[PDB]
Amino acid sequence: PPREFTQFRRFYDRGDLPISRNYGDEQGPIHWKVSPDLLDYHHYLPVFFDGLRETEEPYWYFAYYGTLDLIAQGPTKILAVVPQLIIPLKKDLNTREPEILCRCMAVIQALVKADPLISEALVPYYRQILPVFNEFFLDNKNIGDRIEYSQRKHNNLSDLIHETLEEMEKSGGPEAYINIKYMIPSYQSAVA
Amino acid sequence: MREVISIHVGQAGVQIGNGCWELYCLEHGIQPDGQLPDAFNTFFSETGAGKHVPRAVFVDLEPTVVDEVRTGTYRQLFHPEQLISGKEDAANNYARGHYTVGKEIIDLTLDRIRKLADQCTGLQGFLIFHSFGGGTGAGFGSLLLERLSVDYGKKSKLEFTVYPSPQVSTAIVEPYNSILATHSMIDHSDCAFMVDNEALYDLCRRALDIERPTYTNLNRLIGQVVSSLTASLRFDGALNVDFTEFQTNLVPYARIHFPICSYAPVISAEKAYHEQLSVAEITNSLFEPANMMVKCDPRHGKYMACTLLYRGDVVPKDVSAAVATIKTKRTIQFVDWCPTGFKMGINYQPPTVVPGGDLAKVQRAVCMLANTTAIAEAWSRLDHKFDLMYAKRAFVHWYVGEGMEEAEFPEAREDLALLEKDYDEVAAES
Amino acid sequence: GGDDRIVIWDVARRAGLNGSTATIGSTGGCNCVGFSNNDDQFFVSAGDTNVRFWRIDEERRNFTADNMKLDITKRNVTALSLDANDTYVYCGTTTGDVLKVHCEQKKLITVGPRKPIGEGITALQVTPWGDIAVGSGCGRVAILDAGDLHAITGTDLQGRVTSVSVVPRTNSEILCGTSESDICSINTDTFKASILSKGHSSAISDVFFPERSSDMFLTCSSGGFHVWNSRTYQELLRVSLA
Amino acid sequence: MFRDKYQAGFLNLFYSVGSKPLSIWEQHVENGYIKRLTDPDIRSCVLEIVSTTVNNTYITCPIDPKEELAIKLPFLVLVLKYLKKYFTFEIQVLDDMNMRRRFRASNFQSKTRVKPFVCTLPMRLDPGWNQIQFNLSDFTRRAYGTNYIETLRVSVFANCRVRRIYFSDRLYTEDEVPPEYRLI
Amino acid sequence: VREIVHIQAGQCGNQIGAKFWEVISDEHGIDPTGSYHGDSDLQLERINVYYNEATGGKYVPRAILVDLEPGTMDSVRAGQFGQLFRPDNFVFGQSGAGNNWAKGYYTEGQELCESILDVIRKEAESCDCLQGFQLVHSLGGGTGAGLGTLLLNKLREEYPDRILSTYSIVPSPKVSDTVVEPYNCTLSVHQLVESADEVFCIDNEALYDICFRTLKLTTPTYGDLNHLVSMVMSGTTCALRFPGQLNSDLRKLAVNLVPFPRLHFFIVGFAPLTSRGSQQYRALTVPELTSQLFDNKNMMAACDPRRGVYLTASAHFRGRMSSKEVDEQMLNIQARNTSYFVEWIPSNVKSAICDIPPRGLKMAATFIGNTTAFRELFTRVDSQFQKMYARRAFIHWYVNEGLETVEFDEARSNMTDLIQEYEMYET
Ligand SMILES: Nc1nc2c(ncn2[C@@H]2O[C@H](COP(=O)(O)OP(=O)(O)OP(=O)(O)O)[C@@H](O)[C@H]2O)c(=O)[nH]1
Ligand SMILES: Nc1nc2c(ncn2[C@@H]2O[C@H](COP(=O)(O)OP(=O)(O)O)[C@@H](O)[C@H]2O)c(=O)[nH]1
Ligand SMILES: [Mg+2]
Repeated sequence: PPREFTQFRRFYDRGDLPISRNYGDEQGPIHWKVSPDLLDYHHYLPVFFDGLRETEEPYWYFAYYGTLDLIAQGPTKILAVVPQLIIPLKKDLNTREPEILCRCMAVIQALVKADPLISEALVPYYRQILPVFNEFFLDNKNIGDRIEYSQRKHNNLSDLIHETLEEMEKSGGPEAYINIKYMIPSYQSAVA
Repeated sequence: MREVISIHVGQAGVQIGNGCWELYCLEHGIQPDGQLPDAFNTFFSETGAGKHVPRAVFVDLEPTVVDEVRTGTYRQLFHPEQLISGKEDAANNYARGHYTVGKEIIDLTLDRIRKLADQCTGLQGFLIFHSFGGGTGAGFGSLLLERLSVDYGKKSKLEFTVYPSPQVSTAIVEPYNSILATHSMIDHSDCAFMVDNEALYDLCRRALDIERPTYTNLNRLIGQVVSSLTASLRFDGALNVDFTEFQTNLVPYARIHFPICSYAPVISAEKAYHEQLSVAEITNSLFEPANMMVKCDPRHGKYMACTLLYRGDVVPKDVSAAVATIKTKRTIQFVDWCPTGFKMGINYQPPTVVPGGDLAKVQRAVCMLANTTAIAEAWSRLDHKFDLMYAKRAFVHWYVGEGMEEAEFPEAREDLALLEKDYDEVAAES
Repeated sequence: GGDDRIVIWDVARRAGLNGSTATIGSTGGCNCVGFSNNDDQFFVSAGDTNVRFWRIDEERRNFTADNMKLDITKRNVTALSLDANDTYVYCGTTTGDVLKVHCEQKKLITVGPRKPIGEGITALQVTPWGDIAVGSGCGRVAILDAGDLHAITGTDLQGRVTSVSVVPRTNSEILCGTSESDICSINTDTFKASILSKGHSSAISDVFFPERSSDMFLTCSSGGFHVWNSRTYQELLRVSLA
Repeated sequence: MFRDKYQAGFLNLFYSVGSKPLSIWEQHVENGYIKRLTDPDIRSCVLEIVSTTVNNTYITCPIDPKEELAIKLPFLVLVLKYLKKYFTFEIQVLDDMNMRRRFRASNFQSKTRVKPFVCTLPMRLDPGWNQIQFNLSDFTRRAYGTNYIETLRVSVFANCRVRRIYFSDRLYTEDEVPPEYRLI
Repeated sequence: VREIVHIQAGQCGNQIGAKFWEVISDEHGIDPTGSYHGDSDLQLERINVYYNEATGGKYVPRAILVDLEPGTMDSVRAGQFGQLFRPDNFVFGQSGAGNNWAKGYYTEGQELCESILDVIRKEAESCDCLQGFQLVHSLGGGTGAGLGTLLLNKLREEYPDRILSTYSIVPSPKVSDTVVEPYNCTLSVHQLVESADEVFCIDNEALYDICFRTLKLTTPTYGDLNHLVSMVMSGTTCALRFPGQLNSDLRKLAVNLVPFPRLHFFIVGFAPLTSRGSQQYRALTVPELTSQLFDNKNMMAACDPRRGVYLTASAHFRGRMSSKEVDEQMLNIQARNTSYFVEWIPSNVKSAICDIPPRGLKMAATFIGNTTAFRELFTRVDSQFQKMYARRAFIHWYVNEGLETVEFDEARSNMTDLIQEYEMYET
């Protein structure tokens, strides 16, 4: 599977906002040209989701942190765009590189926390998403009694799977667990 | 890695840029086509294969100067979007290049530089070049600095300008353009260096064995200082000095942010054969009022800060020995509230020679930056010349019809009076 | 010499030439120097964080010096050897890797082996078959490919290896030396070590014959005692308590 | 091409005044002519395109048949003088769905069928200089439904006098505009 | 039974730590790729202190490298022991500082924190006995100083009992490399005083001075200075790994040397040091070690103890020596210089011996002392800071970060209080 061409690069070359990285202010990693509240959510956010697949700067830095800021500031409006995010999200997971999936899981964890209704709307989309997780589930390494460094890269992909799956299980509701079983045989419920 | 973006505004700045990038590529081993026969990320960008592109943007309102670069040997290295050429010039009028003509191209320039800054993740400062007497260099540069201040905020904006010579002049309207540019520059510029062509002419004639130099020799001398100044961030050294470290050494006060420069040893390719050119010899030669390229005697004023950079075989001892030796000079005065007042940086990479150049095969060299009250000597010269123009309103009609309100001239005069008055209190001792 | 000076002598005239200083300044002392394979006027001297190239001009009876480009791989240097051609030079380091430097462009191009050898390289010589042989203070003699300096084979001996020599245009045997006063030869085919003559590592100050038989004599020395055979000059016992 | 070139305010594509107005433009002439002259109604230069067969006399941009334009602005404003004859022009645009789309208007047209490849629009003018404005984003979403994507090719046919073809980022009414980018 | 996790911020600090791992691996006999090929069985007695074993016979060191721009990490990977470090051990930011102390701490520090803490975290529950981390950083810069002070607070919060042993390089007061430095050092001192259990001060001016008094290196480089710092670090942590006859650890040294919680800044020194050619003439003995250790030309700190008085002192020895000879020296040099010992804190000197000396240097010693002379150091930076602060031009650089102007004064007030505390304690 070649690198399917990312729309975010085509939106960024002419119109995208997050270029601003300049501060004389008490602000975070990225800045916006305009306040995100005025922006629409059908055009910007799906493009941002597609940008996590970028591998070289400045595209991926803006796309990753832009997605985080948009999901944090505007959690009410994202419910409408939830169906449109499945396609670009499914593009990112199929890359299977041990770096993109870390970003995707961070976004997903930041996504389910926004609204229990959102996670209930993601139950039909589990089948479209989980097969990547169902592959990488058991990639941990045995070291015995001595030390793990990987977590400062935050790249121990298995541990990200466990917490993230626990997050959909809590917010998924009544029918999230049975769907997880249909995708993940080795999973066992953490409901209580 | 860590990046610096350069802009070359005006006829003077573009020619200065050509000499600098010629020196960089020779110093870096990069061919004019961008290929090779490290710290290249600081000044160049890699586009795959084996091609590199400088992080430079050339701005001028006349196409002839830019077209020379577009048709030169180095035309392949630069990117077409980097070179920006205007349609009609500012005609040595600050008003024409700031309000009427500058505003047509100001926003076109900003996008191209801002797009380039996205690629520079480790960017920690811009280099900006001016000519005070020029209309485009002053009129457009002042507006561009104002836009850059709000856009980037707390990013370093280093400037390197050509202050008018005390006696040698090229434009009659020079005093008007210089004062207006400084009034805008005094608030937005993080730090700005000054050089005058008259002292450069004297130094390149006395030290270098050239009977009749041109602007090319002067640009080569300027480029050596810039290359030595930026060599700290590119190559390993026994002491590394950063851009913010060049800033706060020299400018303990906001409005007193003006340093002066001098370089040594500037010796011809045949007279260097007869001397050692050790660290002690070059360290003493810097303080000589003949070597420094701003015609204001420091023996009339005082020293307020000094910074040294060593490139070559230089060593921790004889730096420390020379600094102690220099401190014993009673012809040199320091204020008591500046007891240390020095810095040195030590870099291992020797200075690079230039084919067809005017320098000698030196093994060690030193570049010096200092702040002094002596700059007030030239500021009164500019003020008096401006007063002669403005007493009889000899050139007001050109500027007023081209856009500013007349009330801005006394505003710039008052700002100059406060700035000179600020330097005077700093000169005093309590 | 030990005063950081290099002096060139003329064999035909039995007379010397101008001396010079091996160092330039912020380098340190000099440790080794060698000649090129195909140029009488070209020779390379080396020191800690300092590799220099030299060419001799026969008109003024002097020689110029050239320095290496500023690579950040700061190491001390013990020994050097040039390749079969003048294009490459190889340098050993105190810390265990061999540096490969291009003579034409004066730059380091690779560092090897990827798994270095203990306590640096104490002996180096390019084999006649275009390959690199090294010696180490740990006691291991290894061969590193001339291409990218990846280890192909290696054997172990006692003591700190101090000398490695190969007969020119020969692929059968390699001679090795030891700080234990051991003289050993390594067969290149089966890659096995053989010992020819042992010795004492320091001052010997006592000798004794057992009265029952005179074919053995014992000796004591600083570092241990030995048992030797008089009929055929070989040892049979070594006991050392440091 | 023009893709990353900075595009704000106005970006013009044709102007009758200059040493080579039809420099980036292409000419194909049958049973007619393309001429440039000074028009008394405005006391200024203008390009004149007249032919018996309007379908076989046109100008197009860019010159290269394989290449496409990359103008970002969504509004295209046309200034032309109506010669009381048959007139037509066409535009090629792209949409979200990645179908190449072509719009060709005409004055002798009858209906406005929008069959997939090429939309046709009947139009009527006022005898004299006109200021037709085309909102590409509004038109594309109104007819085909998908959003607007950057313009590929523009073609203008015979029987008209044209002196202004430029793009605007938004809909500008009169006098919020440089003094040259309007009618005398 | 004593495992230490080593943390390196700083362009300076990362280079120093890398040379330290060079020294340790040569001492232990470790291949720069981690495979054991040494010669002493005593090297594996307590190798677990500094190393991990990966399945495959490879040893990985307990090393954390902290930076904000990838340039230094790229240099470290180009280093000899770059493969020794586990590839995940390195982290680097994506927005540089340029020695801006406020920028690194406030904007970059918060983002960096959530990542950096968790090797400090997961080393703690898996380093086999945590009784202290170790941090090396620079005070004049912005990245190491600001981030190191911030992480020192989080280290104290998450790990209160574990000893936060810090080694810092003081701004050179005649000339240092950076000049945002007085602002940076002032703000870092307030953070360092309250949290860090032990702080050790090193000046580059003294290192160059020592090189030309003793080493006679006509032309030294950074490699020598960091090598000497590595020697001090090797001497400090040697007692934990190797036998001896009388040994003191970090907590013992804190008990033995620190009389009061805020009087814990210490000077460091190493002996013997000799020029490369004159070492043959010298007969290295215990009295030669004692004279070298206490001689002012060997102190690696820009503070003459003769201008002050001593509070507490410590001496450590490497190799096999007679304890009677050591304690014979410790009495007679304690009596010789009674003008330098405080009357009401006797027993200032402490003694220790470790069995295994480093390679080639048959007999070795490391000295750590406490003297009131520290007051000169804070006075110099305060004097430089005063007129710099008197015209607030530079704080607006730090204010734009989000740092309040009043933040500079509380650090200055704490600095003056720390100076006053050392002044009363002299009498
Ligand atoms: N050292 C040096 N100074 C130069 C050079 N070219 C121009 N200058 C100085 O620049 C001053 C005038 O500025 P210019 O850049 O030439 O004029 P300008 O900025 O283009 O102004 P306009 O032409 O009206 O747009 C003169 O006083 C010269 O002393 C040069 O190549 N080297
Ligand atoms: N002693 C020593 N100091 C160094 C070395 N490399 C850099 N430095 C110092 O590091 C300081 C600058 O550090 P900086 O770039 O701000 O990074 P930081 O240490 O994280 O703050 C300067 O004062 C240098 O003198 C080295 O090899 N040895
Ligand atoms: Mg001009």
